[PDB]
Amino acid sequence: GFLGAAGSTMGAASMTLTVQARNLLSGIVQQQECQQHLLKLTVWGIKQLQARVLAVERYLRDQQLLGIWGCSGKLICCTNVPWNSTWSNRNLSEIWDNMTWLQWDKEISNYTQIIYGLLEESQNQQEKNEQDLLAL
Amino acid sequence: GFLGAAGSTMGAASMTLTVQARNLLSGIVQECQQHLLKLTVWGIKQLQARVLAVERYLRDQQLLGIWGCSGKLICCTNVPWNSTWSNRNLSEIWDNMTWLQWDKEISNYTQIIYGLLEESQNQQEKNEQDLLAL
Amino acid sequence: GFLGAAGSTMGAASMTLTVQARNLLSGIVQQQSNCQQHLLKLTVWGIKQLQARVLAVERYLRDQQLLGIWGCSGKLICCTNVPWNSTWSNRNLSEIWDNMTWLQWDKEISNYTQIIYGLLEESQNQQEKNEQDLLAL
Amino acid sequence: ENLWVTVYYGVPVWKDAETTLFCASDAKAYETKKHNVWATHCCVPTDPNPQEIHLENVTEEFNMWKNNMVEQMHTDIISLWDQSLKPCVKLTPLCVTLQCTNVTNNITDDMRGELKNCSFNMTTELRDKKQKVYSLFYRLDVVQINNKEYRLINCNTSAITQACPKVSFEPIPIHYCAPAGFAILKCKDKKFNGTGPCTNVSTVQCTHGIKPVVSTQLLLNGSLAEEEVIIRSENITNNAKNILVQLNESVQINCTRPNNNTRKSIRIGPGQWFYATGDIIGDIRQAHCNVSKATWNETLGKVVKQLRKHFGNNTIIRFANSSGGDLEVTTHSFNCGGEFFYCNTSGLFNSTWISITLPCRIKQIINMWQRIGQAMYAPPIQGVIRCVSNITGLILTRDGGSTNSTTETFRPGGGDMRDNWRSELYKYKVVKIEPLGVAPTRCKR
Amino acid sequence: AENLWVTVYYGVPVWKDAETTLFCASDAKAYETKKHNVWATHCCVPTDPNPQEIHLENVTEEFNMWKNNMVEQMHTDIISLWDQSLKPCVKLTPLCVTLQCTNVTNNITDDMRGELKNCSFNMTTELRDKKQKVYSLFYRLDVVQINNKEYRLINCNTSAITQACPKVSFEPIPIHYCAPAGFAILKCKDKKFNGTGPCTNVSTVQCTHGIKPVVSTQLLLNGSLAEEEVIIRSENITNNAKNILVQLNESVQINCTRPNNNTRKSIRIGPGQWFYATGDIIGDIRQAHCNVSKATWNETLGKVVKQLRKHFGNNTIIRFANSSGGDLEVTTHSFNCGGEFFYCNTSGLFNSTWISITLPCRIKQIINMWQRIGQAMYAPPIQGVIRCVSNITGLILTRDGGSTNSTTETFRPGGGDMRDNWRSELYKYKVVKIEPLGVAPTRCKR
Amino acid sequence: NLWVTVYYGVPVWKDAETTLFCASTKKHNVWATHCCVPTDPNPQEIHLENVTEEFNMWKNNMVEQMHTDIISLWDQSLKPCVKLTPLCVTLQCTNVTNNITDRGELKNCSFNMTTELRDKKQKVYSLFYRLDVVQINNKEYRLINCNTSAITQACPKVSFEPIPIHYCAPAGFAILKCKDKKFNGTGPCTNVSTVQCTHGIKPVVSTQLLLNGSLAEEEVIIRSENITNNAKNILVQLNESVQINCTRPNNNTRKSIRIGPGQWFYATGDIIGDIRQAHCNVSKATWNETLGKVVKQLRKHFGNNTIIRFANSSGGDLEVTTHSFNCGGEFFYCNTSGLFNSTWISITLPCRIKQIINMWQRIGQAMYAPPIQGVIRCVSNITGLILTRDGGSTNSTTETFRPGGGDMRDNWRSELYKYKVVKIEPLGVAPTRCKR
Ligand SMILES: *[C@@H]1O[C@H](CO)[C@@H](O[C@@H]2O[C@H](CO)[C@@H](O[C@@H]3O[C@H](CO[C@H]4O[C@H](CO)[C@@H](O)[C@H](O)[C@@H]4O)[C@@H](O)[C@H](O[C@H]4O[C@H](CO)[C@@H](O)[C@H](O)[C@@H]4O[C@H]4O[C@H](CO)[C@@H](O)[C@H](O)[C@@H]4O)[C@@H]3O)[C@H](O)[C@H]2NC(C)=O)[C@H](O)[C@H]1NC(C)=O
Ligand SMILES: *[C@@H]1O[C@H](CO)[C@@H](O[C@@H]2O[C@H](CO)[C@@H](O[C@@H]3O[C@H](CO[C@H]4O[C@H](CO)[C@@H](O)[C@H](O)[C@@H]4O)[C@@H](O)[C@H](O[C@H]4O[C@H](CO)[C@@H](O)[C@H](O)[C@@H]4O[C@H]4O[C@H](CO)[C@@H](O)[C@H](O)[C@@H]4O)[C@@H]3O)[C@H](O)[C@H]2NC(C)=O)[C@H](O)[C@H]1NC(C)=O
Ligand SMILES: *[C@@H]1O[C@H](CO)[C@@H](O[C@@H]2O[C@H](CO)[C@@H](O)[C@H](O)[C@H]2NC(C)=O)[C@H](O)[C@H]1NC(C)=O
Ligand SMILES: *[C@@H]1O[C@H](CO)[C@@H](O[C@@H]2O[C@H](CO)[C@@H](O)[C@H](O)[C@H]2NC(C)=O)[C@H](O)[C@H]1NC(C)=O
Ligand SMILES: *[C@@H]1O[C@H](CO)[C@@H](O[C@@H]2O[C@H](CO)[C@@H](O)[C@H](O)[C@H]2NC(C)=O)[C@H](O)[C@H]1NC(C)=O
Ligand SMILES: *[C@@H]1O[C@H](CO)[C@@H](O)[C@H](O)[C@H]1NC(C)=O
Ligand SMILES: *[C@@H]1O[C@H](CO)[C@@H](O)[C@H](O)[C@H]1NC(C)=O
Ligand SMILES: *[C@@H]1O[C@H](CO)[C@@H](O)[C@H](O)[C@H]1NC(C)=O
Ligand SMILES: *[C@@H]1O[C@H](CO)[C@@H](O)[C@H](O)[C@H]1NC(C)=O
Ligand SMILES: *[C@@H]1O[C@H](CO)[C@@H](O)[C@H](O)[C@H]1NC(C)=O
Ligand SMILES: *[C@@H]1O[C@H](CO)[C@@H](O)[C@H](O)[C@H]1NC(C)=O
Repeated sequence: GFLGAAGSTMGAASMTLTVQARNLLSGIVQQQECQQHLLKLTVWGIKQLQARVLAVERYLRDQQLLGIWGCSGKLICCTNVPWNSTWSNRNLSEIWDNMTWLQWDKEISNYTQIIYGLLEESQNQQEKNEQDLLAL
Repeated sequence: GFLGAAGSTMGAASMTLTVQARNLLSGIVQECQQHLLKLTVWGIKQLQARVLAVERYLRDQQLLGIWGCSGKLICCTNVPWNSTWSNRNLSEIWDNMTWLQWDKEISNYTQIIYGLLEESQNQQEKNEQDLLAL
Repeated sequence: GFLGAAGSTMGAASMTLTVQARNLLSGIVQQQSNCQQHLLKLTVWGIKQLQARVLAVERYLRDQQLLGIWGCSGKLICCTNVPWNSTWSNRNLSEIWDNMTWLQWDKEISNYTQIIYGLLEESQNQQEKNEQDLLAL
Repeated sequence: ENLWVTVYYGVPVWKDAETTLFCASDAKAYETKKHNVWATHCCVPTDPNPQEIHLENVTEEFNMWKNNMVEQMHTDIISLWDQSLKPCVKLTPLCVTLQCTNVTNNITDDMRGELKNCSFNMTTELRDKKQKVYSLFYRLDVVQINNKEYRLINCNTSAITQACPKVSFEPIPIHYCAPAGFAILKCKDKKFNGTGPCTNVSTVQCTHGIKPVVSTQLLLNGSLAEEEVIIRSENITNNAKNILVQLNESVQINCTRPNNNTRKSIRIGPGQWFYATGDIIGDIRQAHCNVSKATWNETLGKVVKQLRKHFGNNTIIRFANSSGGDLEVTTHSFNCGGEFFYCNTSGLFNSTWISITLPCRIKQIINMWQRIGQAMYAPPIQGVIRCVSNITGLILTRDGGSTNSTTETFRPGGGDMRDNWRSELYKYKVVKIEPLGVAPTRCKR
Repeated sequence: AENLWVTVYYGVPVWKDAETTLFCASDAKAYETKKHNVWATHCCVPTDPNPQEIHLENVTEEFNMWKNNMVEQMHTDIISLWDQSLKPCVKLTPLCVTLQCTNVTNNITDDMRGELKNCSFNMTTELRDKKQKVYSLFYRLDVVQINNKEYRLINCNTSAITQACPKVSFEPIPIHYCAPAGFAILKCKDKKFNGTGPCTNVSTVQCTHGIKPVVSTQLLLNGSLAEEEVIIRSENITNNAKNILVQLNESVQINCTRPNNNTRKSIRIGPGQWFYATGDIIGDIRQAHCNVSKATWNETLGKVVKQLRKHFGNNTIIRFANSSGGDLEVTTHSFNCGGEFFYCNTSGLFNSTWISITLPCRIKQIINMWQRIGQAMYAPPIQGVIRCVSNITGLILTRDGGSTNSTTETFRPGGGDMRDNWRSELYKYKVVKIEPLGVAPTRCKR
Repeated sequence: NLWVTVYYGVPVWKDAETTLFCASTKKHNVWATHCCVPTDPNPQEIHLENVTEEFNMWKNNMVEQMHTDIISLWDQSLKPCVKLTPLCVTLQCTNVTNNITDRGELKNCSFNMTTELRDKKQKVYSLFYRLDVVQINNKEYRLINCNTSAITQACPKVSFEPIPIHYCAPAGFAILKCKDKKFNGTGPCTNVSTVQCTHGIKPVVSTQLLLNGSLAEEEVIIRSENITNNAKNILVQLNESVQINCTRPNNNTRKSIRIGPGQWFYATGDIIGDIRQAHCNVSKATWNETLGKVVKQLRKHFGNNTIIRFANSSGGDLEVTTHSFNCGGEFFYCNTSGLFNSTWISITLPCRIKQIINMWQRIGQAMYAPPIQGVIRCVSNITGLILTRDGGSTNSTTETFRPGGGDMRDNWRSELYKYKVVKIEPLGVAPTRCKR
């Protein structure tokens, strides 16, 4: 039931986050004769390595962002960045019980970079302030 | 002494977790170099070997992340033992047994346990999200 | 502005740590224009670029693992319980965070780096064990 | 002011993407005989139970005319094909002056001039020795120099290689499978148009098995959809686009080469052999295909009934045969039994709306229409051959510049290989999974 | 919970059987000098000057040399390197012509009569419109008669032949196989390990001992020597369809020679394409041969039989016999010395029934190196004379199971499958993978 | 008292060797084709204030990569084209004596070559330059490389006209650029700007005189690894370009001869009109001034009262004794003795044309440059010189310099001298006032 959602509301879909997360890496190692034959296809072999290397790079890119924003190790992360009514002028019942994530993304795709920049800035300030308070 | 703890009891062997943890990324540090680029087949086989080593490393880190143990070599959970997985007392598990023996003893329950750890962590995050709302 | 802080005070440069960290893993920002299927024919260049990409990933992961082992995962400015040994740099704190940059500073430390890493690893091992027993009460 | 950004990872969303898919097989193709191009390439079996996931409420937009999976399949097939010839014998030594006659003996009049009996001086395994040998050739591959002296058709243009005598090109069904991080969505709408939204979407790991069958004009051994004949095209209105017609019932076509061939092997170098066509045993008769008129007339009537929806219920619809050009375009190019047929289909498109024997030519030196500059020589097959195939679709084009709107003319056409795959891959789309997203919630650190 | 929860550990010292890609490591000093050695230029990872070994206390590990995937790895790597060594050099297709020849009769001893042929032929030059007449000597095993004086090279009907590169050495140099991170090699140290079953002295290494990729049949040369006694290893012993690999605890020295003083000539056959021909022999023409000390060999078989009897019975008669029929590559002691190929007759070593030996040798220049069929290599001649000194470290024997009874067992030389030459060195090693995660019960809870 | 703090993202680097990549209507241009990954058109240079760094152009591995990549690309471009093995036959030659502006430079050779059929031949003829034709044993000739190597035909679509290329660092690496004025390739400098890619560098191939490079800011700069050691080359970069106008005045035509199935050979056809000498015109006044400037700067390193003499080249093949020049698609070998014949205290240089080129990337393989129809005119900038000292003399009164070079790496070193590759090492440790 990998994409068992996307036909459910945003709220309901929060119950499948682990399933989606585990599609990468586990789905790669899992790939596990003539597999030796295929090593004679130089172009083919290079293309397959490029695909695997790229999948790893994509995975790590996203993990680094969670690191930067202070959400490392979590599937659900609360932050200190407030929501702007201009990004989306909708209420909680309105989106959580009606939109399906695919729709949501389409409606707020214009603010993606803005939001990410804000998340980084809040984390930068928080980390420094905590270290300064630790030192008496 | 990379596998030096292999004959140690499970308890004693807990003191070498960093010895084994470091192997995956330190070992990969491993005229020449340029000559071998001509051996197209070795080029591909060695890249496949290195790429896979990375993929396996990350797969395991992802699981520790999912279970809520990121950054720890040893982590506690809220998932209990069923006593069917292993009907033994601690004095005959941590002592008088090695990790190799233990892994064989409970290998049939590996997937069950992992599934339980995942569900428990998901519930725990869900209850931090609502708590922070009060 | 990737190395912009190279000429700055060590304590001032602490404000660009996410700039340098982010560009170690530039991501998939480099684009592929259409050719490309052409470049795959240059077997040797194909292999050399894969080697370059794999290495960059491995270097990244090795550094992250060390922060993991030392208990600084997810942090850029993490402190620990290993005391500073004055032989490593016989100057006061005020002579470190200012009047010098990060270049220069690493030359002051030199070969003491290996010692520090060993100390950090053992300390974390003990900290985890102590927490494991506290949770038993 | 109380809503905050919450970051989620593992969000079930996706975006359109272009990636590299890998091929997979049923295992059995390699487990049993191998020695064929697709069994050898597709080394990874599919899962025995590649269960799809139905997506409740999901509506997605598909466009078969921009489908990257088609473009990849085209490229992969050509590459595979070339790599299957790479290790075999070059036939350069045959590009000599030949001494040819008309065969004459036991020929039905329809076959006069089709075969030629040619003698030539070819090398032996030793550099300093030659042998005089002879073989039969089909007329189509032999071109007159300057009345007995002939050259092979490829000598002034291309290199020629011999197809490997032990390698089959049988269209064993293969499956395309997504890499992790990607998914293949498929449209289950029985009447899907080829473009636009589809409201019945499932997610799969691998596509259905697709037989990589090569043909032109008439599409063989594909899907019949389920309920009705569907006419789909990129434009419809613009006559320049090919119209792909999918039938809801197959038409069985019976093809044969009646002449009992033999084969001789000529040594041409150390470790190398040339496969030559030997004398025909028994009578010489013309190759042909049979279409039952009983089904063909009804089948076209159904096509017309649906075709009218775009042209008018009082419009005259005329079918006509092909225009000029190479046989790969003007005739039904057909690869079967290991030999290459070029069948004359004009007997199938000769009607106006408001058994049929198609004679066939045989060719051995093939400029596989993937490209020009490399010719393949197909070794002859001994005995006789018979093929029974399912016609599952047609490729038709329209005549632009028509005198008036009263009459439209449809002819067999196209032939570009992409349309032979586009017709099976039309229902699949590749997307990339994007686990990050944000939404407002009421929680703060 | 009965006060127990699942604690997750990472870095747990547990391993499982695995198959992975290994890499080729080297001494890196002998290798700087040996710039043209096939296994030197292609085996670049330097080994640790001080290799480590960790003894594992209280570990019992099951080994099986007959299912050891390191053997397949070594086999395929050797074949690949072999192919890549010949790939860049001249194809000798132009030499596959009718030859005209008679026998070399000058200064021939009786043993060499009919062994060498003097052949002339019409060959190309750097200009396509010119020809040259040249001549060279051939061994009778490389040349086949065309059906009185006309001959062709033996490979002329089955495969084009590639000349071995004149500067490339095929001298075995020790090779170390090393595991990638995440993997480990477990080495069995037990004395008298017979190839299968549990081993109680197990240590972990990163790299194997250096193994010389020596290629030979019947008699295994320059391998590891057993420490305590003769060890007889076989997958089954009882099954007469399998080989028996016998490892000696004492080496037997064998001295081989090719006494004829050869010369060489370089003939241009095309645009920078040179062929190396064998020229006239200087001095007398004599047969190549090998010397095995008689007493040492007789005592050595004595020791082998004493151990062999343990599986066949104290009152069973044990007889040795020579090889059966088949190609020279499988019936004689083939080996590569100095770059030339010897096919020595070992029947003088296996002729006894129990309750200095000179072996004549043949030389062949066209080598169907058994990596496969359908390819061939031409070995350029070596100028001067050669002398080979080598150690017999083990035997490959089979049982004559055709039809027999309890009275007697017969053993005769066999082999020919090169993988057995590597099983004999790799039998002590196993590849395993490391699996750092695991769980265990404990009193501790979040 | 103070505690250990571990930092990540520290802006500190170390010298390193890594692989760089080449980023770059001309669909058949080699540089355009195999280096096609454009970067942002606006490189972002970062000035590093208070940063001093050490450069050494003689140990710069960026040079080795440029050298290796060029060879590799060169070989790949010729990989798919027709071999000319069938032309290595005895040739029957005459002396091409019509309309020679007086001789013997060209030969008109007839030969027997095959047609597309294995059993048929054709008699064809073509012109060759004398430099590529060697006498057998007075009418019979061979091509010069028949006894050494296979000759392949250059692909007659493909252009090698240089397109500036840029070498770019992979992530985790950075390129440091030294902008100090009068930087002489070695030692510390203080501008040190940080770039993602180098400036565009044209991979121009030449010997003795360097063409189309940068101009040393505002002064003539003399660079050498040792100066004292006469076995080393001296690279001189000029502050002004010297213009040189080159031509190949003969109006050529071209024949295309079927050489095998699907294959064609390009032969030089008859010359239309007079047959004349190829040559280059160096402005004479500019050249005189240019040497005077070089001498002033060169002299300060040998003695303020010593005398400097220029002399022409010594022994070796044309590749090193003449000015090797690749332009318009043809290979010119210009006689530079007229440029280096003076003692301190339009110049027409005749040029030879060669078609079979042992491009000095290596020995053992050769390229045949097909002829170009019409006439060729080239205009280029002399930006630097490669000189050697005529050592072994003890008479310190006068130093003598001669043109040298031939080692292609020196032509790259002269552009890449200001760049260094370093790796970034983000972890570091420093003391603080707190503990977790
Ligand atoms: C649309 O879909 C249909 C149905 O799949 C397809 O038609 C079938 O095509 C295949 C391939 O051309 C035909 O298979 C061949 O059949 C002949 C005839 O065998 C008869 O007798 C045997 C007796 O045991 C029966 O089992 C069999 O069913 C038939 O009644 C076989 O001789 C062929 O064997 C050769 O090829 C095999 C490939 O794997 C080899 O393994 C085998 O050893 C044979 O090769 C060797 O011998 C040959 C001499 O015979 C020699 O020429 C070769 O070089 C080599 O040495 C093969 O099994 C099948 O019968 C067709 N089915 C029908 C109903 O006609 C259409 O082709 C497809 N349409 C399109 C356009 O693709
Ligand atoms: C240092 O840097 C300088 C520049 O700063 C560089 O000089 C320039 O070099 C390029 C390349 O050699 C020169 O470009 C060529 O110019 C000629 C001249 O044609 C003039 O006259 C025609 C009249 O019809 C005009 O149309 C034209 O615009 C010019 O005014 C062109 O003829 C060349 O094009 C031919 O070759 C191309 C190759 O790809 C073909 O694609 C093109 O179709 C042309 O080919 C046809 O004609 C050929 C004969 O001319 C014939 O053989 C072919 O078969 C075919 O029929 C090309 O554009 C540029 O002019 C130079 N600049 C100056 C001022 O001279 C130096 O070379 C550089 N230094 C070094 C060492 O490299
Ligand atoms: C293998 O088993 C033996 C016996 O149980 C272990 O030996 C004891 O180890 C303890 C360690 O604290 C010593 O104090 C005892 O004196 C040892 N006993 C004897 C008889 O030597 C041994 O440690 C086990 N191996 C491993 C790796 O744990
Ligand atoms: C092409 O080949 C012919 C045939 O060998 C050459 O003509 C011969 O030339 C020799 C002298 O070298 C005469 O003795 C023969 O009698 C000639 N033979 C014939 C049939 O005429 C011819 O010269 C060659 N042409 C070229 C350009 O190389
Ligand atoms: C220009 O190059 C010269 C070397 O040719 C550098 O001079 C060296 O300077 C170092 C120390 O400053 C001395 O130890 C060497 O002996 C010098 N060599 C010579 C030949 O004099 C010079 O430093 C470079 N330019 C600058 C500004 O440093
Ligand atoms: C078929 O060929 C034979 C000779 O092989 C001949 O006798 C017979 O008449 C021929 N049949 C026909 C119809 O031509
Ligand atoms: C089917 O394709 C035609 C192409 O002309 C288009 O006009 C029509 O709207 C499409 N129909 C549907 C249901 O998408
Ligand atoms: C058969 O053909 C006739 C025209 O000759 C046509 O009127 C009739 O409808 C066709 N039959 C079917 C079933 O379409
Ligand atoms: C020469 O050798 C051939 C083949 O070995 C042999 O038959 C013939 O008798 C020999 N002639 C002699 C030995 O004089
Ligand atoms: C020389 O010039 C004349 C014109 O007077 C011309 O006819 C002849 O062909 C020329 N010869 C050459 C091009 O050498
Ligand atoms: C032809 O050229 C040769 C070589 O330069 C020369 O010796 C000879 O005199 C010339 N003959 C004529 C008539 O030009």
